[PDB]
Amino acid sequence: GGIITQTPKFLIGQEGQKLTLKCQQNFNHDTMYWYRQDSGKGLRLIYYSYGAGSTEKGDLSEGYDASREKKSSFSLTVTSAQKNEMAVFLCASGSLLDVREVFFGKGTRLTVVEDLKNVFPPEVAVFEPSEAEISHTQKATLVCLATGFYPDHVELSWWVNGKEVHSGVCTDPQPLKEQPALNDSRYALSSRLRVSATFWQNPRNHFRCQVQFYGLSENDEWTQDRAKPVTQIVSAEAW
Amino acid sequence: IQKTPQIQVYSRHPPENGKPNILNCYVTQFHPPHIEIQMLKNGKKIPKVEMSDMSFSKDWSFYILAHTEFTPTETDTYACRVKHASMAEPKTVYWDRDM
Amino acid sequence: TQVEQSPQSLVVRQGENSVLQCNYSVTPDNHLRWFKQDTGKGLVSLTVLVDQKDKTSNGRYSATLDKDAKHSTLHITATLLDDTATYICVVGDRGSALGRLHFGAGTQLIVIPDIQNPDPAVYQLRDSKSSDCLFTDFDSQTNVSQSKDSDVYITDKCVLDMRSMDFKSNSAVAWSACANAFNNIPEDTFF
Amino acid sequence: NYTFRCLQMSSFANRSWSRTDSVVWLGDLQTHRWSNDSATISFTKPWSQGKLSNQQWEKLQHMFQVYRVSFTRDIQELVKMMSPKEDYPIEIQLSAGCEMYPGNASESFLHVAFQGKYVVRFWGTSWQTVPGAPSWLDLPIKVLNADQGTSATVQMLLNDTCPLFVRGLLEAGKSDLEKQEKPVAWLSSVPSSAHGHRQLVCHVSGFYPKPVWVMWMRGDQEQQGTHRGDFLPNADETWYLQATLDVEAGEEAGLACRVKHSSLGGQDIILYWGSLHHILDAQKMVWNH
Ligand SMILES: *[C@@H]1O[C@H](CO)[C@@H](O[C@@H]2O[C@H](CO)[C@@H](O)[C@H](O)[C@H]2NC(C)=O)[C@H](O)[C@H]1NC(C)=O
Ligand SMILES: *[C@@H]1O[C@H](CO)[C@@H](O)[C@H](O)[C@H]1NC(C)=O
Ligand SMILES: *[C@@H]1O[C@H](CO)[C@@H](O)[C@H](O)[C@H]1NC(C)=O
Repeated sequence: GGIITQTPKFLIGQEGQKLTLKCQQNFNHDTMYWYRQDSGKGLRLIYYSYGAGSTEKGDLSEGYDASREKKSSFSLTVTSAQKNEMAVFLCASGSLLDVREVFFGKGTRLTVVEDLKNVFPPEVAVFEPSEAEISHTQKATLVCLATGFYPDHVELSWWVNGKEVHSGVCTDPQPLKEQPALNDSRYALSSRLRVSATFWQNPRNHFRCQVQFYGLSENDEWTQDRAKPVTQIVSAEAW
Repeated sequence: IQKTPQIQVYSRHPPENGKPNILNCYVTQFHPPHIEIQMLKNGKKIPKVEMSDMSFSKDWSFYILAHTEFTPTETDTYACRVKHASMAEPKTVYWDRDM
Repeated sequence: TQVEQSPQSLVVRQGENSVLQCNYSVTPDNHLRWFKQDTGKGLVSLTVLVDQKDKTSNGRYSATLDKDAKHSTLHITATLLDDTATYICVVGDRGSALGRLHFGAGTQLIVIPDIQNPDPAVYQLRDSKSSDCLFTDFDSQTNVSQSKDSDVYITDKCVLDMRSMDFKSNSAVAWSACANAFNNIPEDTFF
Repeated sequence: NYTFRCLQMSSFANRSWSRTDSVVWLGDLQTHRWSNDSATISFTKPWSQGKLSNQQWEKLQHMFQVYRVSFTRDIQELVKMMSPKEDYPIEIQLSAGCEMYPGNASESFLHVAFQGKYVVRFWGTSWQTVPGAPSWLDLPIKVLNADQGTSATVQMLLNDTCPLFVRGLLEAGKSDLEKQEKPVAWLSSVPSSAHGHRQLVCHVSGFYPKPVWVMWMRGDQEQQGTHRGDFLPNADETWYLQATLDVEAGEEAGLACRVKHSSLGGQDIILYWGSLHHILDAQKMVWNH
């Protein structure tokens, strides 16, 4: 009767930086876990615990330490972030009296960037449906374009009339590298919202493409000339 | 050590000097189960002591039988030396055929 | 590892049924379970199998377990687009919390939409707002290829679902010459 | 009549090191031996498989093999769980088996001891702590009782398998179980702690089965000061016992060590203290002390 939450969703690290991530759980579960999900491998246990003060090594412990301050909370620390690193970290909790009851959190995406300076927010622009489609199909697609962001730590959503919509929408599963040459190259992502032409023709309906970007925290101060690529929302509002 | 070993040394058959026999060393009542046992002819280790498998009894105390073929004589001494954690110094019990 | 899932990737038409395999060698084999993982998200429990010969079901998910063959099969009936997320098979070696879970590497399921009325057409934007293109309505057979040239970026095909309407359609976007993009198509195309 | 025992000794020294050794007994005859380094359960009698088929045995053996490595890990995890409540080193003893009665009446048991004290039994359908057991134990017990698989396996071994296997052992090993080996007796003595006194030792050895009667006599009368030592084993599966009386020096003449055993028919061994044979055997025993 609750949730298990991993903070943060996305993590920007540098080579050799200490790594910290939390996991909180309100199921009253004594057991808690830290797995690593590598592409094509499946979960490997890093650390686990039976309670506070208990941290037990799993098969993937080397390179990490973990601490359990209390029953509800379990932290994992990445001691030294690898130079090319890209990893997913999954937390799980379990009942001591029922092995089957095991719950997972939504995971944590880690991207190690070689230089801080590289980090950029996306530029968001909305495109109106081409008139040829309207007469042809009686349907109208808006196209949204997020461009020039690094790392691929984004959440794109569509908004009509002050509310989010999951119907008529498609977002690319895979972002595009703007310069496929150089690792850490900035990203581009496209999404589409398709509604009835009769719905679009009306200029009382407001259309908004919103992109949540996860960047630099206020925690780490930045010393470069232009605007700090912080965690921010950037949207294009087209009527 | 969990407890202290009791040691009893005795022969399989009646002792006849210069005649082949079997000498037993029965170690009981010791905890924990780790124990070092050796049988000695004139203070020196017998070459081939055979050990029964470690077992225990209803009261949970461990026991084990060491045994070897030996020939009794007038002057050859026989002993069973036990090394256990419940004892700072090893314990040596001499075979005495009369008791 | 000790848990093999097969195949690595599966393609099914929307509406059809899909089958996923899991083979294992772990011992003892107290229970086997199935997880759904959406892209950029956690593991969701589908069904848990415990008996020597067992059958379980949860909505459109059902599974069977053979203890004897150390084999398990997941079935999805009337596959939807939502079924896209990867599918993980897990075995637990104890009936107590002293146990350990052994994870399979998983199977990616790709659900192709059934395009009933294809109307291939390219549209031009415009390019809102204040600064100044979509290829859509193609069928399943058509697969988009990315530009060799650095200059133009082309996104892979994706499916939107107009639920209120009984409709679905594919679409790809390009930008940097609308009439010529992404050659590698069908001639039936608009303009 | 007969009790079947499976005895397990498990030792855990630290996180890395551990060994498990087991021995099986039928009455006081050893039927099996399972050493940590041995992958398989070793027969110690020709009839050790009882009446089970080759593959019936394997089903029994394979289940045990999986149990051995799973118990080892489960204990280690339990120590991890009891972070300061308990710690290595760890000594665990299991006694599991059957007591057979006439008519197929049979009683099963599985007892567990921790650091030498009896603490846990399997009872009915689950694990139980016994009176005087330490209180921290119950949580582990709860954790373990959530495993109905283990519970179902143990119930099968206790309720059905063990009474079945031992019925087969009692048949296939009847001759060994019912054998009669005769006691051999010999006399000796040492000085007593008390001045003017001797302790007379009657040694009785090589008898089977266990029950025996060993007493010092002056004619018909039985010397009440007779002390009977413990039953001590021989390596050839026979028993040894000694009875020691205390006498005033000079009172030895007239006395005899008397032995009753089932292997002797109705012919008790009466050993007279100063006999022709005692005189002769004593001469072959002389030593330098
Ligand atoms: C094995 O025998 C035991 C007892 O002989 C049965 O377990 C239970 O016994 C308790 C007493 O401890 C009773 O209260 C229960 O009613 C019994 N359980 C059940 C489910 O009826 C056990 O059932 C037997 N198991 C098998 C597999 O034969
Ligand atoms: C642990 O177990 C035994 C103690 O008897 C010892 O021989 C072994 O070397 C120990 N190892 C460590 C790492 O403590
Ligand atoms: C006992 O056996 C196990 C499995 O074969 C082994 O890993 C362990 O080291 C052994 N312990 C010893 C030899 O002390």
